[PDB]
Formats: sequence, structure tokens, C-alpha cells
Amino acid sequence: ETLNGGITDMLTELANFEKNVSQAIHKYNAYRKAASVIAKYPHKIKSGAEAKKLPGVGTKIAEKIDEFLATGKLRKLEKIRQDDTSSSINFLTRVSGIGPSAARKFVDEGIKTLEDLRKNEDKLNHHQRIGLKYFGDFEKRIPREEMLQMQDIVLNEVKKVDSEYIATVCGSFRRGAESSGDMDVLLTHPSFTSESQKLLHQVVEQLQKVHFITDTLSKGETKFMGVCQLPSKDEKEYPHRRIDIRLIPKDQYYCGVLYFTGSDIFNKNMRAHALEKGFTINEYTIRPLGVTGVAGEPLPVDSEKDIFDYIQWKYREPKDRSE
DNA sequence: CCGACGTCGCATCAGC
DNA sequence: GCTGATGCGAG
DNA sequence: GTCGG
Ligand SMILES: [Mg+2]
Ligand code: NA
Ligand code: NA
Repeated sequence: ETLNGGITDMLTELANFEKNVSQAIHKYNAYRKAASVIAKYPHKIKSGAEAKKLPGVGTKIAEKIDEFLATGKLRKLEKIRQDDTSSSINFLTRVSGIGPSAARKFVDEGIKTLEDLRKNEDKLNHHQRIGLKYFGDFEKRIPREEMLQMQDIVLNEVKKVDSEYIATVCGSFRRGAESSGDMDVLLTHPSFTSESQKLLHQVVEQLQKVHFITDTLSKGETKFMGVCQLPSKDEKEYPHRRIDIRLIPKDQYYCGVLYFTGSDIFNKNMRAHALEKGFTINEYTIRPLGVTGVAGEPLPVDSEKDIFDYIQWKYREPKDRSE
């Protein structure tokens, strides 16, 4: 932090404005990359030129850093921050299911605040209402102790519906993280393959029957997004939580797990490495690239380890897949 | 100079 | 009613 | 906005 935190906040703020106000998702990711890279740099950045050396920090961000160091502020940001229209739009997107477009329409027609949304239930789609209901809870983090508690429930109820199911809670949770943002469960069964009833439904149903799943954002044959909660002790109720459960075919499961285990940077590397070794990994399958680039049949995979074999890597533990 | 920067499931909107 | 686009939130 | 063909 305090080393170059002034700078990473500036860049993260600018990132958020590009995403929500300007609708420039690529400039959003540029500032985000620039932020991460400076955040890892263990020296108090002395000038914009110094920063430029780092990947993802270019001319225009070197300039902003120079201005910030010299003045301790950045004129464009100070100005956007006082902007009534924009700071509202930026804010409203914090409601889950409200993106840059819905937040634009809203601010356009007066609606700017949480109370403004609360007064206009009838202009919110279903996702948005749930988002408003749980705005506070959703911006909280999930402590790993609750994550374990949550998992206990998920693994118990999945098994109770049919013992042949496999459920794996992935995400940063799986990489040993102290806290999580939501839960992502990857679910498969022997009767579901690429060449292959209600398998997702029955599990949601049962998580609902024991009152773990409280609300549904969206649900189809393969992906469920919704809300969940741990039950009460006399002690204060637990916050409501985002949970995603996805149903993957068995032959694509361990690719699924690898992929949704991450981290984003770790997959970015593992794809680059598997490349030269003559393989293409995606979230679904690993395939061999033939002489000119033509990817052939997907190789069978029966554990995460199989993938690591194909590309001559030693199976790295989820605990060490930070990059 | 100029295009990639993942792509996808699902809910909901637009067009027909 | 149907089909395709667009919005959203996820690596 | 940054990078790179
Ligand atoms: Mg049985
Ligand atoms: Na640079
Ligand atoms: Na949102």
C-alpha cells in the first residue's frame, strides 16, 4: 500500500470510470493492469518515467503519475469525482445486475441513489431487485471459516441427492485464500458427458429445500447463479452470499476445475506454456496443435494432473497457483 | 497505423 | 410467437 | 490505454 497507494487508487478510480461512465471496457482493463503491476513494485515510485518501465504502464499513465507526484492530485479525477451525473452512474453499477447501461438509463431519468431505486421497484428487473436487497451483504467478504461451513453444506446436500455426483468448490477458496468474494461450485455426474435427464435442478432444489439457497439470479440446464446463507446460531444472522453452481460434463470436469481454480494470471501463463509445448488449453479441453496450428481431438483427462502431464509440468498445488 | 484486449450462459429486449 | 442482439456478470 | 504485428 502506502508505498505507491496514492497511485494505485488513482488508477483504480480511473479504471472504474472507464468501465461505468465511458463504457470503455478496454481502458478499464488497461488501468487495472497498470494498477496491479505498480502494486507489486516494491519501491516508492519517484517519477512517471520510472513507472513506464513496467509492463502495462504507457505514456499517458506516466503523465498522470508525474502530475500526481508533483501536485498530489490529478485534475481530471477531481473533476469527475465532483460530477453529479457521473459519480451517480459509477455508484449505481455497484448494484449487482446494474451495469453501465442500466446505470446510464437510470441517472438519465432522475434515479440516482439507493433510495431512488428503493422508490422504483417497478423499473428494476428481477436480478436488480435482489441486487438492491443485498447491496450491503454483497460488498462484504466471505471469511474462509464461513466458506468451509458453506462447503460442508454444499458437499453434504449434493451427495444426499445422489452419491455419484462430484462437487468441487473452486475459485480463490481452493487456492487457500483467507477470504472469498462469492462461492463457485463445479458439479458433474457420470451420466453427463459431451456425448450425452434435471441434474442441475435437483441440486438447487435440495439446497433450497434445506434453506441454504434463498434467491435465484438465473438458472438453466448448466449454470446457476443465486444467493445463499448459513443458518443462525440467537447470534446475529450471517450475510447473504453470492453462489454460482455450474454443471460440467465429466470429460471436461478437470479442465473446468483447473480453469475455475485460476488465478487469472496463473491460467494466462499455463496457456502460454502449453502453447510452445504444442498444446492448446481452454476451460473445456486440452487439445494438441498439429504442425501448422490445426488443433486435433481433445485428449482425455481424468484428473487435474493429466493436464499437467501433457505439457510437462509438475502438478502444482492449488496453494501455489498465484501466477 | 491499427486491431486484440475470451467467450459464454441466461434473462430480457428489439425486430420481425 | 420466434429468433437474434444486447446486457450482465463471470476467467 | 498499452502493446505489438
Ligand atoms: Mg447411492
Ligand atoms: Na511501457
Ligand atoms: Na453491477
